[PDB]
Amino acid sequence: IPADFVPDSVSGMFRSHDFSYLRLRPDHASRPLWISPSDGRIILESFSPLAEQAQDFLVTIAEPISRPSHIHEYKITAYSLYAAVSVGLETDDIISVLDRLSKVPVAESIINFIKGATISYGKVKLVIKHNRYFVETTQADILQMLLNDSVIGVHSFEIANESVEVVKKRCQEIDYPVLEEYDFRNDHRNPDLDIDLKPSTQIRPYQEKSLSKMFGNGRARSGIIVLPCGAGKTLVGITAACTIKKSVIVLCTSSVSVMQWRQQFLQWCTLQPENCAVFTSDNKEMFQTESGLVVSTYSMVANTRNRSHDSQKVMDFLTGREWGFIILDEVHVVPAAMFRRVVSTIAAHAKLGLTATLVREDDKIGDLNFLIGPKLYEANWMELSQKGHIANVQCAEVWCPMTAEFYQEYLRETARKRMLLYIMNPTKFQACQFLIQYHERRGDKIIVFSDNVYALQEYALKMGKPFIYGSTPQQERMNILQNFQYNDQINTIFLSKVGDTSIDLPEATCLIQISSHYGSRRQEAQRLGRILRAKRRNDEGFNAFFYSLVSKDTQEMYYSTKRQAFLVDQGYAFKVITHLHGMENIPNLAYASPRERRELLQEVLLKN
Amino acid sequence: IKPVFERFSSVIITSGTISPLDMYPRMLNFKTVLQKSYAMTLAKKSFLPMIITKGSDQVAISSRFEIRNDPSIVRNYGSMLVEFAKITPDGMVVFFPSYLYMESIVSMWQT
Amino acid sequence: ASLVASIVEARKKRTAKKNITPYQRGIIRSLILTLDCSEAMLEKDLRPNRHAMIIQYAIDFVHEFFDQNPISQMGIIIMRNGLAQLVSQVSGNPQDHIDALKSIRKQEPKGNPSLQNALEMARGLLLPVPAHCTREVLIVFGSLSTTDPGDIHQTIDSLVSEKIRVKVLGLSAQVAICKELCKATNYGDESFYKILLDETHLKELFNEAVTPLPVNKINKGFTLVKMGFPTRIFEDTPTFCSCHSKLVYGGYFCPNCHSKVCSLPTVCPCCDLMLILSTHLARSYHHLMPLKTFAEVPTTEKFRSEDCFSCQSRFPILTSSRYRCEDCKQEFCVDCDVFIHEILHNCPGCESKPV
Ligand SMILES: [Mg+2]
Ligand SMILES: [Zn+2]
Ligand SMILES: [Zn+2]
Ligand SMILES: [Zn+2]
Ligand SMILES: [Zn+2]
Repeated sequence: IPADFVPDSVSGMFRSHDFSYLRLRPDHASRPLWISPSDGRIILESFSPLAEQAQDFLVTIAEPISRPSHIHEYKITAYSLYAAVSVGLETDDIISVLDRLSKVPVAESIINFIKGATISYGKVKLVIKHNRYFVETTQADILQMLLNDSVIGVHSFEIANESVEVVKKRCQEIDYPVLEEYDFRNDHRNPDLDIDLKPSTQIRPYQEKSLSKMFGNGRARSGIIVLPCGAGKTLVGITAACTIKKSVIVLCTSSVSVMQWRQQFLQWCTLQPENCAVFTSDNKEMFQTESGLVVSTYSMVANTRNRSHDSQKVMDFLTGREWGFIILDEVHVVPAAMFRRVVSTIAAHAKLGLTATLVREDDKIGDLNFLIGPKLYEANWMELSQKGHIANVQCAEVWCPMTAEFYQEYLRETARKRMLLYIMNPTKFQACQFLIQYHERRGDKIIVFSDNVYALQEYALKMGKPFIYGSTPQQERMNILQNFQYNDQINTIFLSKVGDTSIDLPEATCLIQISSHYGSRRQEAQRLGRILRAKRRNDEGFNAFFYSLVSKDTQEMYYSTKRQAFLVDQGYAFKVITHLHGMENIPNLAYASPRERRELLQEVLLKN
Repeated sequence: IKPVFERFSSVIITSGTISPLDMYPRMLNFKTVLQKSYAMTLAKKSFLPMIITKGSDQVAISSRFEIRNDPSIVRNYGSMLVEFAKITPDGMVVFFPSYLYMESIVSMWQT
Repeated sequence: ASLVASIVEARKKRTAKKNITPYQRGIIRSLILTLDCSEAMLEKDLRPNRHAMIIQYAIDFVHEFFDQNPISQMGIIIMRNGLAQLVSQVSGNPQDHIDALKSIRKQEPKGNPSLQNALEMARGLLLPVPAHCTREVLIVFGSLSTTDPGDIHQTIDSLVSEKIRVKVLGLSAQVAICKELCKATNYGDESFYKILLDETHLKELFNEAVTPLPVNKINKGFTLVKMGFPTRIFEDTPTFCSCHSKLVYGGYFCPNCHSKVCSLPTVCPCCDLMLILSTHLARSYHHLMPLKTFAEVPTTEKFRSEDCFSCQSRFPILTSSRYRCEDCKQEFCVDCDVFIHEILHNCPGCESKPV
């Protein structure tokens, strides 16, 4: 507080929130920045100068809390300041630029916070010498304090691979973080891989920014890069591998993703299909070349329950290979306990994380700081939406009025079956039937998401068009997928948690949700990203269409609000629709008669 | 050129697209009294050259006979051929390096 | 530093309007706007699409043309699917063509253009037109090409022989054949093949096309024309009209053959003679009596007055915004200069100053 700040009569519910004690600079017209010192928040104008220069700086040193079109709510965090000094930035420069572009005097607490969040950058480093995690620090000053720490037990010494994760967490805790910047040009101990950036690949500007933020020194800075759906993360990883030119391993959490990234990699880089050996229960071949790649999903390394000897040979081979680069695509699942064996198993130098969503239910997402590193780059979602890099969606949330026909049983149903009982409302069937009619009238490919296989198959059967879920085999689901894509008999399909994420299905510009998870925001966000990567995200007059059929009179409204609040905060609003269109103009409605409603009620009473 | 040069002295060699000037006395044993060019003293821009190093999908293109039957390069070539045809008002010309290269690529765009 | 750019832009603008001339300009006009409604105007490339904006701009064009020059008839023929379709005969009522254009609103633009067919039947529609009427056609065009049944050059020669001019407002860029049409029809002028750069420029171009055009000395048709002022009645009884054959409370009465009509400025249906009001003929007198431009006096020199002569406001003070009417020796503000030069058509300083 640069004032006396005598408490105003209107500042009572302003519990240290009345931010008028600051002496506002007369350059408030030009400068775009406020500071909120009560919570560390930052208030940013979208209509004053210096904001274009300050936007990347605020992303680097701060995190945004909310970014609508008019005012961006940012927040300086120690995580973001560590990311800033890891990119290469410092407290004094941050304070100087902040006072240069700030309308307001710089707060003492914020000054102290940025002073504290300055790391010993360059002091603590680790290298791998023949599959050997050697902790090579620049001084014995590091060795004294680290041996002073009781966990541990120029100059380089060994720390065990499982102990590497624990000591990285510990050194982050004592705020002595390690930078992992591979000198792949200087290191020739690893086999260099003759892969070249083909002229057929040219890079987007924000992707070039993402590379150069972690290629500022020419070394590969290890961390996270968060890019939206369809941004070209495969292209970013291909460019990083082609400019590293070493043995590289990339794991993604689907065999379909294995299968698609292998073809993407052999397409847009000069690595050879001989050098790429694909590992799965389809085939477990190995490449015998000095340099190349072996791809598998996380399952064929995590599992030890039912493993083949050829799988054992392959995982032995990858254990033997000292890789120079690792990318954990869809990094939201690798910090799970059966999945965080990556450091314990794979000897790889540079650790990059590419994913769409950097959020989850628990705090395992922050473990990537001592698993792979901080966020090296992020692309602004609404900026790419207006840039056409991702889509523009007219989301329409459908508040289906609850039928008492199903509510009378739903209220007296036990808790494990209340969910399946209120998913299956005949009014919801009626609304979905007219919505499918209306969007096939508009000529849009529609994909329907249900959390339950039986509800998915019942909706699919009432449509007369097939279903795909997680228990459906891969051959049947791809047959149904190609039937939907090319065959005009299959105009719409019925997808599930194999369709929510980790697939490339951007044709469906229309999406209707009949069910979802209880409170998993990431499933809903990935379902939105399924159509955010749509091909017609660039044409004029485009708005994608998202629909959520949710039953009234429940907790499902609060559930959908919880699942949607991340997208609302992103900028993907959820508009209110209760009275739908074309109600009764549709002649023939699924379970329209009350006898039909009681029929479906006792049909689902057979299970519930 | 030796009968020409040794039969006539007042011989003028000039063109519009000769560059570099010295390469022709390099390749042919003759010398000239002065070697200079002329810049375009233009009031405003009237010619707009472009170097297309990449297709619509940021995919580069080349005329190499080995990579000649590349369907992606075909797709790019037909792509900006179509686009420039749509935006071209009056008259446009195409210059491939070789007739066989034509005949192949025109027959398969005909496909 | 924006005022220097505004000043040099105003200088480069005023270099074109330095020469103001009292050319003989056509009053008995004959304006045709043909419309193409093809696949090109289906592009949404300009918001919302080219078809919608040309519809709206044509509405405005009809209104402005009938307001400024009510002494002409207006015909519209649409172009669609390789056929040119007449939708609006030449008429004195703009409302007929307004309704026809409203029909054109809901229908769908599609097909390919044929300027040969369009201009040929425009010629045929322009055939039974009296000598004093100035036959001229506005053409809008969005294609870069034209499918045609036969030659265009015979049509060009015939149009030149029959003393009809054209002006092309192309959409995308220049088309050489349209340049040829404009040049050959327009005595070698290049001031008729115009290409917009945005929708505001299109608006300005339409406003420019509203104005009457000067005529040529060699194209001499100086004659008289018979005219008749009618008389309006306000009768108690409804009475049958001659034109639409229905009961009318009021209506003008024919000065010659004493019939009655329903609208003006119109020709008689019975004695077949044109009927107007003196307001209608005086409407173009600003075109007949143009206004000289007003000069800003320089900021360095001594000033006759420091506040505006006409609107009575203080002149603002780097440069001097005192637009002087040299015909009345009074300086004015920019607002008054705009209003007198565009909306008004007299100089009140010259009204006060006795001659
Ligand atoms: Mg699925
Ligand atoms: Zn009448
Ligand atoms: Zn009469
Ligand atoms: Zn004035
Ligand atoms: Zn005057």
